[PDB]
Amino acid sequence: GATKSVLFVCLGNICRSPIAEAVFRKLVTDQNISENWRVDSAATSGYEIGNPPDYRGQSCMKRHGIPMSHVARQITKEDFATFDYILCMDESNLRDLNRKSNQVKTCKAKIELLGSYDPQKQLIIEDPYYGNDSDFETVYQQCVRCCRAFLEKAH
Ligand SMILES: Cc1ccccc1-c1nc2c(N)ncn(Cc3c(Cl)cccc3Cl)c-2n1
Repeated sequence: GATKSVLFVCLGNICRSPIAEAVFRKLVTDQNISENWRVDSAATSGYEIGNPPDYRGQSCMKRHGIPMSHVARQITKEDFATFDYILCMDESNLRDLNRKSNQVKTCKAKIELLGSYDPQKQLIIEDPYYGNDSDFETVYQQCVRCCRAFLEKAH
């Protein structure tokens, strides 16, 4: 049974958080500790529910040899009760998660910016919805650095 859990969150769960989830899953799978972890991603919004990751994100993960398979889903009340960590991308995500967390029965989760783990101090993982392939590459690299640091030692 899993003993550790992380939910990556962004606005739509189509660009940033599916990438963070996929990067993190590859780390724990390659280290044969995936059975210890629950890894997932979700949206603050219901707008994209059911949709796969953005093809720019799919292309970026294919180039880097990272498996990614996801259907967008909106965060639920249950998620605040069950996850150890909710790691989000930007200041608006953090405000939205903190507001929802204050209105549910149980908040087990520590809610933090994923970028707070970056040794290169690029705090915000910026929404690449209107962005180019370079902007997706920047997001991927932020996720690589932050996910490695989080797996090494959680705040
Ligand atoms: C369109 C937009 C303007 C300012 C800041 C963010 C976005 C913005 N980023 C988005 C992203 N990464 N993925 C999907 N969408 C579609 C969407 C819309 Cl149009 C409206 C409410 C929620 C969502 Cl999810 C995004 N919209």
